[PDB]
Amino acid sequence: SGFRKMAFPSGKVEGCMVQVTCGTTTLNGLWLDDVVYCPRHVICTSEDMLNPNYEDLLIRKSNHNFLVQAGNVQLRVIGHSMQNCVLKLKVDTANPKTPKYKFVRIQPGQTFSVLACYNGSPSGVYQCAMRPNFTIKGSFLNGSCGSVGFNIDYDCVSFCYMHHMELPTGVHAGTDLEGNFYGPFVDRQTAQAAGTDTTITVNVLAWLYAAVINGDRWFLNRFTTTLNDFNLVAMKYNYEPLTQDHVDILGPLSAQTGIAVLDMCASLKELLQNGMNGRTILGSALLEDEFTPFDVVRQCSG
Amino acid sequence: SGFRKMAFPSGKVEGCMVQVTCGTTTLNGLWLDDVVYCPRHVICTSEDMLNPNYEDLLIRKSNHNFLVQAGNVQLRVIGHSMQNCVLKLKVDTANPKTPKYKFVRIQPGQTFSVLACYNGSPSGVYQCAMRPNFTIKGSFLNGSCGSVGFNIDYDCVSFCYMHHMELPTGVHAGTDLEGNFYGPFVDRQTAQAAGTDTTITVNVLAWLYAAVINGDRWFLNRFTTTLNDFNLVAMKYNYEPLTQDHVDILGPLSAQTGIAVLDMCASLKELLQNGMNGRTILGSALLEDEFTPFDVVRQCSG
Ligand SMILES: CNC(=O)[C@H]1C[C@H](n2c(-c3cncc4ccccc34)nc3cccc(C(=O)N[C@@H](C)c4ccc5ccccc5c4)c32)C1
Ligand SMILES: CNC(=O)[C@H]1C[C@H](n2c(-c3cncc4ccccc34)nc3cccc(C(=O)N[C@@H](C)c4ccc5ccccc5c4)c32)C1
Repeated sequence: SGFRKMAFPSGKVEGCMVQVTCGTTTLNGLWLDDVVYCPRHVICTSEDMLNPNYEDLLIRKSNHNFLVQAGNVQLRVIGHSMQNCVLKLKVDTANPKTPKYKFVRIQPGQTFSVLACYNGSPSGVYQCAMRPNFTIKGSFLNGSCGSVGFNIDYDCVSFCYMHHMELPTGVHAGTDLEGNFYGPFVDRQTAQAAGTDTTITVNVLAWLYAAVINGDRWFLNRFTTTLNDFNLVAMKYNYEPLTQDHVDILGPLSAQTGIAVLDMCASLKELLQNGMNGRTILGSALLEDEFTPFDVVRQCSG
Repeated sequence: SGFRKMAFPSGKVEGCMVQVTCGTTTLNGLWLDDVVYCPRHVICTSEDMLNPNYEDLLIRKSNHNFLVQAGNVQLRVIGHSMQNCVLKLKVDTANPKTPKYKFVRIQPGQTFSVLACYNGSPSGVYQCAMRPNFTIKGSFLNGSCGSVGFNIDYDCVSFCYMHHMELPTGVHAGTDLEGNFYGPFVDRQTAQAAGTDTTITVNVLAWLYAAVINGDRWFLNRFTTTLNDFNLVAMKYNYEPLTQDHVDILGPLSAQTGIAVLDMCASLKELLQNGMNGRTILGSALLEDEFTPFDVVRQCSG
């Protein structure tokens, strides 16, 4: 029993992290086969970021302008290209530790593990969620650019995030592994800011199911709500609308606990309208929204 | 910026996890050099656990009674011995992925990363703390016995915990890697239970320093307290006594933020006496006590 913020084992990703140096700036890169992936703003000076034309800036660079270091051995760059906002450095050596992997662009509300890295060396691992406003509330300092987020399914590492920048509110913005930013953010020094955020409703419900699985029932009630009447309350408390697909996704958890999905919704409605009254759920005094239904199944069932 | 429950990268430990099978029971083992470490109750039937004499039970076993499987390859047991409550199976092959490692017995209040494992395959990683009552609030299901806890310093893996059992309250008890249980617990089916627990005061203070480092100051005040007057309040709220050594340990964090340790104590005193009044600290509505001063330095400074 028990319930924790569980990250995936990071070993398969640790063997892929390298250090990329262009000029006076150094960040992290992802080494898969004979290609190293890193944010394209590694080629930019501080003055370049005011209004960068990356096509113009990259054509002035050559292969020897990039130093790739994997642990102790230096990797030679034999080719470079630009795909959206990620730079791809072809190297003469294929990574022998390359795992089975995919590149996946995730939806808001989905979770992933983050391997925080500095100078190509892994520093720590933690679980994150893609917020509805397409930021992540990570833990990143200077030099963490190029750290990646990922999920693991059986044997395959699904990379879904690469860290690019920190917004003024202290939250973080990045791209998928093919260089497309999540949200409206761009790799340029401008006045962009994180938009208003909402609570991931389907995740709160899954986490309430996790509490029931672990033997906590104090928040349940005898009531049921309609999907429409629940979403009227969700809108009032800045919660994401609950769809029929979300209800269908919560099916297995509802079947294991014997609590209908719309019954759990009436419980969440009561929790939003009255608060938690000094009690806690799974050790938290707040409704937690960074566990997907799949996260709960993975941990409460192994 | 940001602050998360950060576990250590688990790659060095993943390469050491194996599966140990004795009879009809299977659990996890730790493979370092030519020795596999696992809980000694792997040799026990359910009826053996009522009043086991492990010396008597192990002398009836032979090397071929143990099946050790590292991924796909089966490892041959060439010797077995018992050290306190851990069984040591000598194998004919030394683990090529053996990292630099120590065995360390930690103090209550210290934190470590847990690599939850099932059938020798890593399932997830999360951060834990040794509670003052010598239990851990982990996330473990059936088959997780043999999973280990660890810290990493530079290149060395300091193993400090091996999972043995789950107590009736759903918390977990285990040993160091030399077989000595934390707390008064024993590997026998008896009516043992977790004792009353307390809050790790020095950790709450470090976590308040982390909040200041990340730009939050709403809980600070102009007041100071004496160490004796603070401990009078700590005792009232089931907090661990704060020692001069704890004050000295919080030195670097106090120097970086410019907030004296006893000044932070007056802030914590006010927080305990009035609550948090609907506000949050680092995204939590409760005072968090599973970050050591070293944990905060590691994450807020990289
Ligand atoms: C809005 N700025 C940004 O978030 C900048 C500062 C960021 N940084 C980080 C970094 C990553 N997580 C969190 C951070 C917190 C504090 C300081 C730095 C970081 N680790 C880095 C490693 C190497 C270089 C940079 C850097 O500074 N690069 C320069 C060329 C730069 C300048 C302005 C930029 C504006 C927008 C996007 C990218 C921009 C990029 C790095 C990119
Ligand atoms: C108080 N019981 C226990 O916590 C028992 C049940 C535990 N278990 C776990 C396990 C580990 N985390 C959490 C669990 C939650 C639910 C069920 C099992 C676990 N994964 C296991 C993998 C293999 C075997 C066992 C097991 O069941 N072994 C048998 C011989 C046993 C029986 C009674 C015991 C009493 C005390 C100590 C050890 C005892 C051990 C395993 C050891």
